[PDB]
Amino acid sequence: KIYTKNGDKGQTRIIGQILYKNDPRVAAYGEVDELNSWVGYTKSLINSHTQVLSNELEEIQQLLFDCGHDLATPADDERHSFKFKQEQPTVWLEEKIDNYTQVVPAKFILPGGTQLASALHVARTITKRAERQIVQLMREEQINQDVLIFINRLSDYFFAAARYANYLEQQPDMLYR
Amino acid sequence: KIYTKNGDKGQTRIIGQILYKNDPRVAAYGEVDELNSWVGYTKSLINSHTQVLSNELEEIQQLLFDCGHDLATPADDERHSFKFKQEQPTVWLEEKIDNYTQVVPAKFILPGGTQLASALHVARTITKRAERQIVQLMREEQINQDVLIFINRLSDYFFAAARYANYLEQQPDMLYR
Amino acid sequence: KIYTKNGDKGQTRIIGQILYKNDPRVAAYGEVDELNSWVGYTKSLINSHTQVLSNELEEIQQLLFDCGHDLATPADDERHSFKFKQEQPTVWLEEKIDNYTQVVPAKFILPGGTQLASALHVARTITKRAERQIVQLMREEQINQDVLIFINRLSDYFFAAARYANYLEQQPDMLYR
Ligand SMILES: Nc1ncnc2c1ncn2[C@@H]1O[C@H](COP(=O)(O)OP(=O)(O)OP(=O)(O)O)[C@@H](O)[C@H]1O
Ligand SMILES: Nc1ncnc2c1ncn2[C@@H]1O[C@H](COP(=O)(O)OP(=O)(O)OP(=O)(O)O)[C@@H](O)[C@H]1O
Ligand SMILES: Nc1ncnc2c1ncn2[C@@H]1O[C@H](COP(=O)(O)OP(=O)(O)OP(=O)(O)O)[C@@H](O)[C@H]1O
Ligand SMILES: [Mg+2]
Ligand SMILES: [Mg+2]
Ligand SMILES: [Mg+2]
Ligand SMILES: [Mg+2]
Ligand SMILES: [Mg+2]
Ligand SMILES: [Mg+2]
Repeated sequence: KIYTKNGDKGQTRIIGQILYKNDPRVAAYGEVDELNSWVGYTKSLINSHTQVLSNELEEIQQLLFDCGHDLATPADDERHSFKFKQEQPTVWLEEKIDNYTQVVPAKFILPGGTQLASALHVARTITKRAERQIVQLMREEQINQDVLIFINRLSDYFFAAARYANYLEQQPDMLYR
Repeated sequence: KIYTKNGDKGQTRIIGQILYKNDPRVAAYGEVDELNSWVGYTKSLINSHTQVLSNELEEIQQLLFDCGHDLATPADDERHSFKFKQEQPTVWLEEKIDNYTQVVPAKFILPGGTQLASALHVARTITKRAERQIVQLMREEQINQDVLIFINRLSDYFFAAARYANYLEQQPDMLYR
Repeated sequence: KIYTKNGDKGQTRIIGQILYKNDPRVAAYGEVDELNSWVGYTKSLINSHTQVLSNELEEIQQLLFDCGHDLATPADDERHSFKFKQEQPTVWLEEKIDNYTQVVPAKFILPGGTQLASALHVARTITKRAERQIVQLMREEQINQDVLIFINRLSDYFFAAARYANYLEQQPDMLYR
């Protein structure tokens, strides 16, 4: 049974230590879970016009699992150790950003356009929400700061990705009048 | 007029007592509202392949209204009384979990796949978000603990439901590499 | 480069002043961003049956940019000044509410129905979430109270809009049994 009932009183285990479910840690690992499921949702909207975006989103979902793992791990835990390193993943998001920025037409942009592009804009803001929550934790506990670097860059990726999605289906970006 | 303007100063009534809208109670009843509307959204994605899931999601929406009612009710309120009982509803979610678990192929799963399945994964994480917020309240006030038992089981249902949705449209679950 | 890396340590600038990203202000401007991207998502679901709703949603996105601007502006800032006025925008939402209320069939309604209507119900609850967060800020800092009046009315609009969306595609509202 996937349901243990150990949580019915509002408490839960992390990597290693029973916390309340409103604990800033659980919230951080939790928002990254919501973001990941949203990314999965965004990916399912992919069609024949926007099919190139499929792999990288699948990749980001794997990266996000690692992020949630480390976030669920206390920094002083003797038995359990940070597994996420920001360098390769973040550099990789930076190339896609530069690539998508040069492709698209160079006022402030409002989030919307194609269904996929709008969903990419949604992921941009859910990324930020998870990030605020990761900073709330960082402020009370030691975290893998690598997670924070990557997440920060990730919302930028999403913006870049959104504009590109609009581009792939001949759709102008929504601009603030 | 559905707009009274009584709220324009950031205050609102609950069952019974004027609270601030950022009050942990309002937040709890509020996240359950967001979850319910998300469930409604998920249900609207149902097609001919996934049509069996329609009734139970509609049912969950009724269950969630009862949950939000009790959450909006102070435990010491003389005039107003808890209406949600977890036993029948939660047992019913447990049978669907066991049924969906035995049907599907038995690594950690990443949220995604069909549009409906991904949307079910989204509801799984929104359920948890509302749950964290229900624990935040539980920690300062007396709540219907029955609500918390059900909500906890509900995110488990959603996981089970998501895998099944992927199954109904011949789609393998996304797995952590 | 759209990525400055100035934020990788969890801090960010507002209008004018470096804050933490979990700062109640950033959260307020942030939830309004998420709501706006959600509105954009809702708009992308528009088809031939529901095409009249397109302009007003685009309009709301512009209104929401102004709201986030003012929310990101300290009230005592000498160089920077509130740009959102609730009167015209809010009156305009009130006419659409009265118009949509008279059109639709006059029990409590559960959020769901057509895909667009359900997505409008989602925006109704995301509006409220951003509103709770705007009250959390209002409680510690001076805000443009005009923003709060409009946002409050905006969730009411969304309810009205949702019922209308269901109406435009011959779909009965989901009712609490
Ligand atoms: N409401 C929540 N929000 C975010 N993360 C959670 C929440 N509840 C649990 N988790 C985390 O995700 C993991 C898997 O979730 P699970 O539902 O199994 O937790 P639980 O409530 O403790 O267990 P159970 O549902 O069996 O009682 C948990 O170990 C915990 O770290
Ligand atoms: N921002 C919010 N988030 C979550 N729940 C809310 C919020 N505002 C109100 N509610 C709850 O939902 C009920 C219905 O919402 P409603 O918008 O009518 O509240 P209000 O703001 O007090 O009224 P009005 O919009 O007429 O000024 C309220 O009685 C309150 O309990
Ligand atoms: N996590 C967040 N949630 C909500 N709002 C944010 C967040 N991070 C930044 N903002 C706001 O939106 C603006 C644009 O976002 P941006 O990502 O450029 O911020 P940053 O993290 O400071 O910069 P960078 O990503 O270049 O390091 C910022 O100036 C800030 O006011
Ligand atoms: Mg479980
Ligand atoms: Mg940033
Ligand atoms: Mg109202
Ligand atoms: Mg649980
Ligand atoms: Mg940036
Ligand atoms: Mg209101």
